[PDB]
Amino acid sequence: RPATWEESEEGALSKATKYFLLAEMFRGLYVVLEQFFRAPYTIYYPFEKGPVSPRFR
Amino acid sequence: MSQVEPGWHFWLGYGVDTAPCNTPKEKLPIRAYPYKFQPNYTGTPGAFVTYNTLKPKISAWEPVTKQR
Repeated sequence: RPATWEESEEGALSKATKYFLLAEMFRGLYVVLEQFFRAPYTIYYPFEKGPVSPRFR
Repeated sequence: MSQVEPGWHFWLGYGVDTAPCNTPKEKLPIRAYPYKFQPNYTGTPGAFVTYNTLKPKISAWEPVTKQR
């Protein structure tokens, strides 16, 4: 059976701090901020070609 | 991209490790004619035109008259 509100380990203050301070939103924000500081994948096409296997047609 | 030579085109695209300067003469194909290298001429007046490689399928009669 799904738990009621009273049988929860989190306090109301602890849960609602995550509510009004947007916790997991900031976590997902920090993910793509980490991605700002890494190496892109783009190759420059008429100067650099992508993969070739000999089987290609 | 069409201006790069065929044996080099496979190397720039990471098909072969050894460039066509450093391949042996065994992997050089033997030919009996000279090489030309036309890149691509689309829009240029030297574009390819297609045509019939063979003559029409059923011939007609070339007329000769006869004095009876």
